Amino acid sequence: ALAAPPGELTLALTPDDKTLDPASLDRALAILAEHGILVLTGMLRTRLTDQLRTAMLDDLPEVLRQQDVPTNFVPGHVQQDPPVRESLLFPDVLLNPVVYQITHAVLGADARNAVYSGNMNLPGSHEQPVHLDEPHLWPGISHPPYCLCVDVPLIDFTLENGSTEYWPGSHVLNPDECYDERGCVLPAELERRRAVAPPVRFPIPVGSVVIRDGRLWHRGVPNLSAAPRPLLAMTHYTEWFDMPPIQLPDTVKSWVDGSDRHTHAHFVAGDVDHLT
Ligand SMILES: O=C(O)CCC(=O)C(=O)O
Ligand code: NI
Repeated sequence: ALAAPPGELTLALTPDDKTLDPASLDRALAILAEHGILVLTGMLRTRLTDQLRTAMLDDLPEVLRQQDVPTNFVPGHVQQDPPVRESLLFPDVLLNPVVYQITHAVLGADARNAVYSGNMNLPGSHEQPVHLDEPHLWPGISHPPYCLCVDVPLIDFTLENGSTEYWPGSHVLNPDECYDERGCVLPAELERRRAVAPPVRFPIPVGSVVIRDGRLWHRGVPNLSAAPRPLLAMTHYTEWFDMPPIQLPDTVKSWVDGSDRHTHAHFVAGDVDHLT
């Protein structure tokens, strides 16, 4: 069992950091290319993560009383969008300068955030199948990344409370017939890969940001704690990948639209209802 994020996957920052120096950026990109997952510690202030955590835990009962509770593959892995109220939309979360420095370098200047969602891992949750969140664009072809998932733990993630299992280096694998229509990896392909490069699982302190290739094999695992484990999820895509826009209140248009940190957004005159 690991006690901390492995050194080879990790870059240590403070929330004051606005940009990586050239050497740090080179290393961030080398890690994303080789391993397909990068852990940035010390990115977000406690004041932001506290507010987002409280809001998602406060919203969980409304999510659980819906007619169809939207669940990811297996019981206890709940899809939950964080609020898009103006008071809970933070530039350092939506438009993080370090995150976009990395995504611009990997995916290009016109890369755009097209997801503002989240994952509530409930006490007694089941084991998700190993999957990729975004597919390879053609079967049996090696191609560069077109998307980067940006994961924001809203509490300390532990081995106990369902820190995500990640398969380092799996993002470049695209063998024939190995992914089903749900993006699940065939068990035979998992066992082949496990012999060459086994999965890792590690604690991630709140205030960290995980950047990973959208094609990285991973799985939610059981939350064996007494408390729901909230994750806030964003995904940066090349400009040419079709995605529906994020609905945002036109009250944040002033700072979201016209940034060189692009968001695929539709600005709405009223309130936006994130749960329905
Ligand atoms: O919340 C997690 O740790 C994993 C969830 C997941 O990977 C998914 O639902 O696609
Ligand atoms: Ni997933």
